[PDB]
Amino acid sequence: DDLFGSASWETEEKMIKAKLITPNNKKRAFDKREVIVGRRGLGDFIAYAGQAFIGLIAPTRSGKGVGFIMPNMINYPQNIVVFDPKADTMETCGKIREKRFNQKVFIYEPFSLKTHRFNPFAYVDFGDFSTQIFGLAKLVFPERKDPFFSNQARNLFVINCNIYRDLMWTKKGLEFVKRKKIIMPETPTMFFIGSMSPATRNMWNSFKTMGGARETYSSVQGVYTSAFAPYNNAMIRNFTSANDFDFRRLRIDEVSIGVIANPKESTIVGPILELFFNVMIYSNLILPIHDPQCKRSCLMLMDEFTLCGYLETFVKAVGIMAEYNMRPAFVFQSKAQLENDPPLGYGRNGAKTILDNLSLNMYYGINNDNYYEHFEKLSKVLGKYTRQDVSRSIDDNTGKTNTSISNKERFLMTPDELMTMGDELIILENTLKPIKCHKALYYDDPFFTDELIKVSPSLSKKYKLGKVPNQATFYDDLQAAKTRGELSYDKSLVPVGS
Amino acid sequence: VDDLFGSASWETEEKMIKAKLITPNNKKRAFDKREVIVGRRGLGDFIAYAGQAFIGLIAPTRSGKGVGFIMPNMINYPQNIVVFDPKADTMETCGKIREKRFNQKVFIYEPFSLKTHRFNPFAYVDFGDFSTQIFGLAKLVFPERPNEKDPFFSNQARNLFVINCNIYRDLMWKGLEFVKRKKPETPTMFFIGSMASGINVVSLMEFFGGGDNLRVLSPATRNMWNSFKTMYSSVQGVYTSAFAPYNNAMIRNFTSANDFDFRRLRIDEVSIGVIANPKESTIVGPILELFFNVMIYSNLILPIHDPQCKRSCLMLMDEFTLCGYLETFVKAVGIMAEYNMRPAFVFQSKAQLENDPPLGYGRNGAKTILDNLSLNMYYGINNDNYYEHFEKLSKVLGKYTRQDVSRSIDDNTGKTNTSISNKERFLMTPDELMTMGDELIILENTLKPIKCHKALYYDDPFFTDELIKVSPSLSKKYKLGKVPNQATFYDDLQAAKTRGELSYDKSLVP
Amino acid sequence: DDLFGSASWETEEKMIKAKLITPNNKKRAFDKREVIVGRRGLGDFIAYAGQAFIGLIAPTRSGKGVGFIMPNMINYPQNIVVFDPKADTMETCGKIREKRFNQKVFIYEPFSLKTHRFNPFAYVDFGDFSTQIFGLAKLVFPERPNEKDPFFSNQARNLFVINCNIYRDLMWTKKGLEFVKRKKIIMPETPTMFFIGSMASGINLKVVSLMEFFGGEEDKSGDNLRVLSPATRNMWNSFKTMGGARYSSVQGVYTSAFAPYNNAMIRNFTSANDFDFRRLRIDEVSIGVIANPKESTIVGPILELFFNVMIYSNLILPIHDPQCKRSCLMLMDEFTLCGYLETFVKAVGIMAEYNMRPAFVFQSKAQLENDPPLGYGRNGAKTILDNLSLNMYYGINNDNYYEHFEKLSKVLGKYTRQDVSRSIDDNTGKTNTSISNKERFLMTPDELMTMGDELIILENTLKPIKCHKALYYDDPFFTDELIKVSPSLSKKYKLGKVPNQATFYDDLQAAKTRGELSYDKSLVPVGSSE
Repeated sequence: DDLFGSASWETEEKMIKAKLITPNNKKRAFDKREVIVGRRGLGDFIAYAGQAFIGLIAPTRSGKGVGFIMPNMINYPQNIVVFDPKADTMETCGKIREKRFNQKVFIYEPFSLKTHRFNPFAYVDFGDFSTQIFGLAKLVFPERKDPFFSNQARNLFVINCNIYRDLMWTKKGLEFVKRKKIIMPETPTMFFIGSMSPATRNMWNSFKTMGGARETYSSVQGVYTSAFAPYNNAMIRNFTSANDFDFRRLRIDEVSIGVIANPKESTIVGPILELFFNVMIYSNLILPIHDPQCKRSCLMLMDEFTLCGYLETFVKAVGIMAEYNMRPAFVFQSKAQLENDPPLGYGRNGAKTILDNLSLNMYYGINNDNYYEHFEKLSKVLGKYTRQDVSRSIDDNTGKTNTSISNKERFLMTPDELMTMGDELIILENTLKPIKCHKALYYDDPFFTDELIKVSPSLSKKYKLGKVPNQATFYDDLQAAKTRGELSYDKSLVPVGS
Repeated sequence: VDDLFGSASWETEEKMIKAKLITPNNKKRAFDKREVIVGRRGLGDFIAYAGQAFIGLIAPTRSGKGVGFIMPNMINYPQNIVVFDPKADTMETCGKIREKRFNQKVFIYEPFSLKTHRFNPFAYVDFGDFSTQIFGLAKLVFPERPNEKDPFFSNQARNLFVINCNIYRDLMWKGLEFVKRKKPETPTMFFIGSMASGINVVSLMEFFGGGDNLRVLSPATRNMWNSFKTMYSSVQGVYTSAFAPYNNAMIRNFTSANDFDFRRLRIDEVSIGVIANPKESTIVGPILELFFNVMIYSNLILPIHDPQCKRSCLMLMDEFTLCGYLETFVKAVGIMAEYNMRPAFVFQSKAQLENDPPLGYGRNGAKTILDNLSLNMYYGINNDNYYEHFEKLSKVLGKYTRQDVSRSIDDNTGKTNTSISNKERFLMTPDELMTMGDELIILENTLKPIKCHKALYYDDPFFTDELIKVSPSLSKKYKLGKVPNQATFYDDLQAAKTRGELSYDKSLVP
Repeated sequence: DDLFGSASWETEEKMIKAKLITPNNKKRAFDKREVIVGRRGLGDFIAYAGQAFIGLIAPTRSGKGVGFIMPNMINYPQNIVVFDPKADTMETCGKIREKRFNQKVFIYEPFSLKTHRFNPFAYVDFGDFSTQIFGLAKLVFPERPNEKDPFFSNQARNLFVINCNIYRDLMWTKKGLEFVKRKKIIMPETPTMFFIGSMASGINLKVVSLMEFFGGEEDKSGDNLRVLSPATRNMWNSFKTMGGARYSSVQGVYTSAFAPYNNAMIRNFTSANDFDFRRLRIDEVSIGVIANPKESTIVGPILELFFNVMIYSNLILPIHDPQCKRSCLMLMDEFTLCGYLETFVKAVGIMAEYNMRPAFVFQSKAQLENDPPLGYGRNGAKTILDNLSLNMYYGINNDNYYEHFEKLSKVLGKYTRQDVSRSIDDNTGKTNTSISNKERFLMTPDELMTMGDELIILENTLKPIKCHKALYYDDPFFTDELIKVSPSLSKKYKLGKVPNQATFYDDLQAAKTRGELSYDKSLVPVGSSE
């Protein structure tokens, strides 16, 4: 009966048809670039294939790292770009990325000398020219009681880059600079642009265009400098000092990219991460049919996504990124933090645009009164099924009994039941009925601890491969081995600046 | 038939027949009312919207908007179509169908490719209507500024465009006397982008004009410049920034000439595909704005005023939110219906439509567009972010009366008792709508809710028959009239698209 | 029993007592200026008498024209002021208004040269004056809730009034005419808004500034200041102490307040005043306003004046003047399209006893509650809605309107129904029947959304009414008047019979394109810019 609802968990057959599991799931090949989202037991995983996007609504300290980030870091066989704010994911899985999958590891730490460098001017064709320049200016000066001037500063950056362009990629400009009057580089950086032929005739007309420098140079220059100020920092200047990896090969070479950043601790790094992700996403709108070399997939483990702030590039790109095998999995504390106003959010409709492009959503549960509303909604989303309710009557004189059966409604999962799942989680796929499963714990499964023990001598002496490690001492020995860099990526290839 | 708990019910067959969505013999329906397929009740048993009202399809991702709505009407619609094809699959799959089935000329506008087509907004002027055209394009190129650094510049740049167009009509018409002064006549965008430096760079207040050319150029042709000399560098900068996208060879080739007369969009049997991804290339925004402006406004004449414009044209606005800010549709959907310009908008959610005007249409613009959709299709997906959307939909379907049975046993003996009662039940609960799968809900403004199946094209031989009889690679493997094998039809169709044998006439496009 | 509710539909009794219907309703005389709002059958109408105001909450494409506007356009025997943004209502009922009611038809299309003109300065007695001038100034220069810098708008309004006093003391004085003739001052007779705005640059001779012509370097002898009145001179001194020191920002906002009048169409529409709005309740006239403020914000303020002067020119009791016995039904069709018109918010509560009877037609209560830019604000929307005593509600099956109908469902209330349950011994076959009482919505939300061509009428002093739309195209009560007017409709369709429903609307559009159902356009003045 369905009078009081028809809610139900998804069947094993439909999950097989959706390719989430296989008939012999414990012996599955993992040959469809699948992302592990849950487990039915040790080595019996639920994994998402295809190109659809994953959302993980994980409260603070709910186990997103040990149940999603670390398992896929250890298992996923294609390219990975992971957000690593605590500098622990890469420190734990880099040796696996390099030894098991044979992938070069690039670490982008803008607030440290030891980092790989990214320069956006390495992605322009100095010699659709000015399109990249205008997009870069839009990134440098964001669109927003004080209009104009900022647009004049964007024009200042426009003909700034145009001036440096004319200064090098011209045959006479080479001699003009060979007069030894300026010290411009061979390839420009953002700091250098900030410190600074009929198209150049129009550029001179722009040098006398709206008169932005006539009795109004002070304010325009002040806004320009307030925008270019992040590059007065030595760490940021070193981060933009060069470009070590070409993002146009993110789907060609076998690479793993970690980003160690924190814009909440310092609002300065915001625009640099914005530029970084914009160039990374916009360097791969080439279909594998048009470029047969771009065959690999790039899983983007956007851990601590809401900590990144407003990245409008994602809002504009999520709806078209899927077919290019740029597959992000967003992990945010809660939806409420996502919809917030631009400064620390994406707006209501922008967050809705991002969330509409997620086809698999994992829901962890914690018993916190601050997450009630959310979980309540989740309860209502799972719907109700029909249940039998038994009542009894007894004649107090004779003692005979009467049993009555009626139908009632029951939530598939009540709010407090959702809040007290512990290590269980709910999976909602767009085309499937709700699923309940266990977190793919990495430290509990030999499926991942074997890979962790393989590449480390200490764990190899302590624990045997294939056996579940002694839970009372495994994590501590893993930490002790991480202190000596046994699990970390080889840090000798990470460049160091002055 | 009890309405004690509401009277919610699906629309009856009789009322659907009266609404021309189906016929008394729907399997043998002739499709003679220019109907748009919006779902099926079975193999070849389709529900089809007649009339002139507009369709809206709220189809999320991984929902089958193309395979359930775009592809079937592409195979089936007998009149003219204008499809938005950003992924290059719809046209590359149905072009040979539009060509061979309905004898229609396929015209593909892919600005970012050599094999493209050409659109010149200048071929739409009365070479009393030339001044009207000048004012029209001046309004279409200079929009109203609610908050600018100054509205005076906006109005003055509109007036500068108008006066420059008047002077250009003056010089290009005794137009041959000045031709013999120096060493094309059909204007293009970035050659009009040079219409601010000079004849080639003469001064913007001298040259051979105003001197004393108030009478050399017919009254107002050189008179407005005498009055607008107060009420050049920044003006040239703004004009060059406006015309700069034309400097790209792609857009340059797009606006180099014109191979189609949009005033004949309802005359000749044609099919217009548009390949564009403004989310990737953000520069095509204003360009597509002018494109659709001239495509729609050049068709705003009633068929009673010109019966030669007899054909209808369905605008399959697939990925409508992708187009960006197309204020044409915001200002036009309220009057287009009576002109046989019939759009069907396809979008992922209401929120994506309500996005801010730069990347969406705004709340008020989204409401203005949604208010002109009389038939609304609802595909279901099990996504928490859509709960509020489907719950309301559930509430819109209503409640009906159902029977509730309670049994009671006398344990000492075993004799039983059955008791029935009436209870309320939502016609469809929110979580039931969320898990419809291949089903969908149609809401027509003047009808009761309709539930049906998605009109899939690979499922039904109603469409695979055409796709097979058209391409030679599929005719050998599969036969007509029979539903082909589901395990190998899609891959064979992919492979047929690889060879282009199921595409269209690529040789024609410039 | 009323334990679970007592909601019910109004009986034929109370409707008769409310004068909404009569005993011989089919043969009703229509002698109490009634507005048709519904029907219980072909030619069996529900019609509102009295002076109360009507509201029609009709979603888009829900039949407000065919069910309300066009029926009363055909039937209403008194004066009609209709809003016709699509120019279709007039095009369909003009010759009915003219031939059946002998009413002169005026057309106000501020974007077609074929239009009648309106000039607010024609409603001012120059040679009382201060009150009307200040009212017109507050109309052109309205208050702002921003309050961050209202002094500039105040001084711009002071400049407007001052310019008006200067014009009055120059063109309606005795020595001012001699002064203008001696110094060759370009100044027209009856003033227009365009000229009052152009006076910001200065007095036309070229043109020199006001600060120069009066008390400046151009007025060396000081004679040009003496020609003005002492009150105007004191106001000019006060303004020179106000804006004239440290004016540059006042002239900008002043010239911006007259920017719509740099347009040629608005210039022609303002140049004259064809119809006297003080005659709206004496002569038999029918006025059609063809504008669209959403298509162009320029006509926004113009309409604001146009309607305002129309209302306040008709605030006279019939005991003051016995010529004002004619009522004026104001078919405010597509009301929110007119944007924010303060005159309606301020005047809905006072224009009822003047026989200015508006019927507001809007798509939803939420769109009317929109903020001043595109609506009236919550408080203003409530103010307008509080003065509507008969509200018609159309239904459509559209989720965007669900919250509107749920509430309406709740407004209709619940009633008590009987519910039967059955039991049965599964062995002996003996059964049991039980009856209880339950509650039932008079109309569930989905029932209202699927009402089709039925509607709900809520009158302030009655119980809910459910009736059928007063469709004109299927009722000989209206098609008789529409076929009596067109020769070919008379050649095809017979009077007193329901026309062929498959072809009547199409043949009607055909006859309309030939202008047979339209007003005589020969009497509409035509201008030209030169």
